[PDB]
Amino acid sequence: PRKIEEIKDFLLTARRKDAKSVKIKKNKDNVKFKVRCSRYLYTLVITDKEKAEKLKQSLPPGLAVKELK
Amino acid sequence: PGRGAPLAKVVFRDPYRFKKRTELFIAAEGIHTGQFVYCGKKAQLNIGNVLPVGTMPEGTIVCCLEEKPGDRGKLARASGNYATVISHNPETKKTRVKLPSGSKKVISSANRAVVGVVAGGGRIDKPILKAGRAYHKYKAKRNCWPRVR
Amino acid sequence: VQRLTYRRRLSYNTASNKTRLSRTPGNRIVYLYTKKVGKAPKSACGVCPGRLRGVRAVRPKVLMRLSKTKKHVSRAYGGSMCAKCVRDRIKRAFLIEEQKIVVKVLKAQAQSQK
Amino acid sequence: SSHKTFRIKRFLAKKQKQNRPIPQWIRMKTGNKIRYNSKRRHWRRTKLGL
Amino acid sequence: AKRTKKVGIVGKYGTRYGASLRKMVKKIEISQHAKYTCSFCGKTKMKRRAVGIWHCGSCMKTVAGGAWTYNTTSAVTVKSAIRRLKELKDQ
RNA sequence: AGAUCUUGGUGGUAGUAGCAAAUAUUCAAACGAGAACUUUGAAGGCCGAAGUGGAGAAGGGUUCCAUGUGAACAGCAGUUGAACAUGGGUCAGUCGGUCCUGAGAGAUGGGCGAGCGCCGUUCCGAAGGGACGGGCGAUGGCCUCCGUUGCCCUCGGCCGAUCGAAAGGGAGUCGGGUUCAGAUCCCCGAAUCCGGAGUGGCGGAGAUGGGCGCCGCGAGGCGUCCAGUGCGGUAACGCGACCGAUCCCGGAGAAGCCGGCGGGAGCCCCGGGGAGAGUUCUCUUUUCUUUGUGAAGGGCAGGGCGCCCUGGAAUGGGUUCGCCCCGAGAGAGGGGCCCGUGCCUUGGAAAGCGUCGCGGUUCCGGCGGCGUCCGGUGAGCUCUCGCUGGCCCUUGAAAAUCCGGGGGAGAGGGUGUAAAUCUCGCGCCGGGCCGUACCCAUAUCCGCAGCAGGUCUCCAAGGUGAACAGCCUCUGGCAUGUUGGAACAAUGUAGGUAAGGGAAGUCGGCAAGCCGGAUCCGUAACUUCGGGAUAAGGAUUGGCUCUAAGGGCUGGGUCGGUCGCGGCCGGCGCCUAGCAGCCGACUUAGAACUGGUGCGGACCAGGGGAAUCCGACUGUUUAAUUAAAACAAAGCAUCGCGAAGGCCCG
RNA sequence: AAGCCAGAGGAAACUCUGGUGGAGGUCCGUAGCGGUCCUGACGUGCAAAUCGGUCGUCCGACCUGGGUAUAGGGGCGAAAG
Ligand SMILES: [Mg+2]
Ligand SMILES: [Mg+2]
Ligand SMILES: [Mg+2]
Ligand SMILES: [Mg+2]
Ligand SMILES: [Mg+2]
Ligand SMILES: [Mg+2]
Ligand SMILES: [Mg+2]
Ligand SMILES: [Mg+2]
Ligand SMILES: [Mg+2]
Ligand SMILES: [Mg+2]
Ligand SMILES: [Mg+2]
Ligand SMILES: [Mg+2]
Ligand SMILES: [Mg+2]
Ligand SMILES: [Mg+2]
Ligand SMILES: [Mg+2]
Ligand SMILES: [Mg+2]
Ligand SMILES: [Mg+2]
Ligand SMILES: [Mg+2]
Ligand SMILES: [Mg+2]
Ligand SMILES: [Mg+2]
Ligand SMILES: [Mg+2]
Ligand SMILES: [Mg+2]
Ligand SMILES: [Mg+2]
Ligand SMILES: [Mg+2]
Ligand SMILES: [Mg+2]
Ligand SMILES: [Mg+2]
Ligand SMILES: [Mg+2]
Ligand SMILES: [Mg+2]
Ligand SMILES: [Mg+2]
Ligand SMILES: [Mg+2]
Ligand SMILES: [Mg+2]
Ligand SMILES: [Mg+2]
Ligand SMILES: [Mg+2]
Ligand SMILES: [Mg+2]
Ligand SMILES: [Mg+2]
Ligand SMILES: [Mg+2]
Ligand SMILES: [Mg+2]
Ligand SMILES: [Mg+2]
Ligand SMILES: [Mg+2]
Ligand SMILES: [Mg+2]
Ligand SMILES: [Mg+2]
Ligand SMILES: [Zn+2]
Ligand SMILES: [Zn+2]
Repeated sequence: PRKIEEIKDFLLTARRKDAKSVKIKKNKDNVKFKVRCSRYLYTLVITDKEKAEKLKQSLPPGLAVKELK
Repeated sequence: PGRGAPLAKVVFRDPYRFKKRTELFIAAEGIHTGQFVYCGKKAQLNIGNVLPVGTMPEGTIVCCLEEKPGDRGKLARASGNYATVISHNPETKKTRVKLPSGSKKVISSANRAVVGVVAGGGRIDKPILKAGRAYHKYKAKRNCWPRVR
Repeated sequence: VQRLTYRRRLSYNTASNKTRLSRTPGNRIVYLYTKKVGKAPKSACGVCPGRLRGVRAVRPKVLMRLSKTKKHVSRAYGGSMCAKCVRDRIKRAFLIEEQKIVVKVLKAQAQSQK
Repeated sequence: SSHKTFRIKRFLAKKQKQNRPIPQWIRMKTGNKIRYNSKRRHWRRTKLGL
Repeated sequence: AKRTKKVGIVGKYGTRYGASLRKMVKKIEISQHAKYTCSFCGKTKMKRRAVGIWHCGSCMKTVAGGAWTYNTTSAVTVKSAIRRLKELKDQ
């Protein structure tokens, strides 16, 4: 697994050809966006909620957007 | 293992191709790592040098003597032992030497030898004191030690 | 307390059968079979006993999948010889060539007389 | 043992296959003279050749 | 305090092997386990590694010496004789 | 009629010997024709972590699992079975084999031999069949240009086939779930190694800057010329790549035994907070159970360094449990590197677990709520890592395999949105063959057998205690070892006690008994001066209540002269015989009180002395009647031998 | 045991005392290995050599698995045919 630090890297990681799906996990303290690529699972951790929602609407289409709750 | 004499790993240069040649000389006492040894007819009289007996003086003593002119060392190889160059005759190219047993041997003047005494000192001075020490001594050599009368 | 079993069919405490204790997310203790401890290179001088610095100490076949930088030092003989003996060899080379020059000049000035 | 070679495993497989009773309809054949499998082997009574 | 009157290093052998044999092996063991002054680096770190092999801890110099002493009197006289014969041979 | 005749059968013995090694069973119920033995529940016990527990190697070969039967077998029985019968079950790139070599085995050449053959393993061989390099060509063909192929030149000693380890070397898989029986193999989820990519998969690097003429208000554009096989740090060395062949050098693989310390983990222990149980005759905020985070990345602690820079030390200093270290560069200050199995983070809570509930899919990886917390300890035990020593007439593998360096033969482009090249990031494809069930032993192996024998390992809790001792207990397991019941004769086998005497017994103190731990004293002759020696001999030992001693962490300010009831400098003061607070193990010594003088209360646990003989000692020996004074041994002495040799095989 | 520290006494040579250290085919004693005595048990045995207690040794000439080598007038033997 790999941990993506900022938001732009997660965006162009999700826009990759081998990105199978993304899973959104809502924890008590943060929200984790996990994109399943060919080799690694890339996790982006968002501490607040408004930015997580903005990322939710800014995810690219044509990709599974599975919610884990 | 099995011998009391230390061995000297000595590296030479190959004269005909780009390579390093490693030898396993019998260490004459006094030689040390990082020392230059010289082997040949024109080598000087120093401890560890190898040079023919015919080029050596009438009282020098030697370490790893050749029995025949051209084989490697064969005589005075055991630790603490040495041979002595007694006499020469330039005609017939012969040199008389004294062996560790005290016998006198006439060899060719082209036989090479190491100057000095072989290291390993008076190893037989120390009493073994223990059947176990004798067992460990001969375990590294061969199956001969516990000797039934 | 919980007692452990080997997870493979090698049942002897050999050098290749070394384990360490691990607590799984299932809250149990298991053996994890460790890898052998690697060694850093020794200096090609063969004199000073310390092992080289700046080189990752791994098993020999692991070096095949390491990058070049992880296996050497940015210096002449880097990753093969130590810095101290490299300096000694530089000085020794220069000084011996200087001595050759000196003896050449000495014989050239000595041959002036028949 | 658990570690075994393919040839040993095949030998044991054949022994397992041929260690079984005779079919019931054999005794109904004309001039059978066979009552039971006299070559039956038990793993604890008699041991295999290997 | 002084722990033994006379046995010294061969007190490890107990009452065994005979007093004369223990006395004979005593000086050899003392010389065997003694640390000699290295003639290359000057430090007192030259000690025996195996029989006939003497290694210095500091300068990492290995020397071929005697079995129980760093050098034997035989070898010392031999070295002096070889030097004398070399200087007699050349002129 | 005989041959201790051969083969087969049958008696008495005789319903006899016997079914007695390792403490132990009891009650109720179910199934069933039938219960001392099966199953379930309750109770009482045992193994007591060096196990009667949990898993393997060899060996076995289906004994494994489910169902059914009650013929024979399980030396009583059986409703049970390792029996019988019918079915089922062993899933791998990353667990092994496979590969490497070891001790060794063994072809070829050669030699011998009547001969099958056997000697030999580098020796009496023309023993390299390979190579990115260059040339000569066939254009085979997307004839640009690189891939084919034949020959020549150059280079090329594993100098020897081959086999040899399921414990040696050897890249890389972990967590959860799942079956009647399989899982590191299946499913789910996270990775990872090796190999391949010719038509080049995507990026990034190489690598894209200066000079001069001009245009242009400046900025910036045009032309030309010249560079450009990366960069930083004094250094140790660092950064994401970082052209490069034959050849050469080096490293890793790759190293004994023992000691003493230190770091880390797991377990153990203590104080709380939860959740569920247990006791409650009285007491007990109590007793018990439980209270996770894999590999692989990133970051940070921590450990180590015989690594670097400044500097130059005697009034020598630093420093360890011990050591040891220093003008060949101490102490001090500042850095660098390695390991990082510890912590945090991605994995990750969605899983797991504990509880409390709710639906049903005859048999749901069902659904939901809550929780999975905070600390402290240590000569503790076990692994592991590291440091530093000791011992050796003992110096404790090899090879596959992988890597670094030296050198610079060559290759690449003419300033292009460029080339050769890339050990950097991501992406694409593949990993074949064989083994895999189970037992691993007082019942799955060998001993004719379910035989008190034998058979190689791993893990390892609480109390007592020096302790992996013995004794008791928890987890786990079992049913007393191929039968039960009733009695309690002799004789036995095993274990105890015995007044008075104390070896009078006997070949002989055989056997048994005495002593025994720890603390404090005190110890002879003799001696090879090391020992003898726990010599001998004596005293004490419980419980309870105290008293002393042996440590670790922080903070010690004289103050608003002021504003980042708080901070920068300073007029602003003397813990300097060290204080104040907090926390913490065990251990030792002393005292009082006290019990019917009993206290190493069980367990554990030397009888001693004076001599003679032999062997010096430690060691070894007649497996199955001799363990010895026999053998060995160090020490001593003698003999042969300088290799065309001594001794020995053939 | 060596090595080391401190104190003290000595003109020196050195000596004495207290610590430290942890050697040894060292001692007691588990496991292991062995097999002394009871001339115990058993002796149509559990066993074609076992069992109980008591014992020897237990850092080394130690114990042990697997792989190898030596084959019958031959091997191998710390030696008892
Ligand atoms: Mg003898
Ligand atoms: Mg292996
Ligand atoms: Mg962890
Ligand atoms: Mg059997
Ligand atoms: Mg008849
Ligand atoms: Mg009867
Ligand atoms: Mg009976
Ligand atoms: Mg018990
Ligand atoms: Mg077991
Ligand atoms: Mg079964
Ligand atoms: Mg029966
Ligand atoms: Mg059957
Ligand atoms: Mg060749
Ligand atoms: Mg092979
Ligand atoms: Mg299973
Ligand atoms: Mg975690
Ligand atoms: Mg310093
Ligand atoms: Mg949960
Ligand atoms: Mg299995
Ligand atoms: Mg048995
Ligand atoms: Mg048989
Ligand atoms: Mg039984
Ligand atoms: Mg009983
Ligand atoms: Mg019974
Ligand atoms: Mg009496
Ligand atoms: Mg009496
Ligand atoms: Mg009498
Ligand atoms: Mg009488
Ligand atoms: Mg007795
Ligand atoms: Mg006595
Ligand atoms: Mg009292
Ligand atoms: Mg004796
Ligand atoms: Mg004697
Ligand atoms: Mg024996
Ligand atoms: Mg006997
Ligand atoms: Mg006997
Ligand atoms: Mg004598
Ligand atoms: Mg001993
Ligand atoms: Mg003993
Ligand atoms: Mg008897
Ligand atoms: Mg006889
Ligand atoms: Zn060096
Ligand atoms: Zn030196």
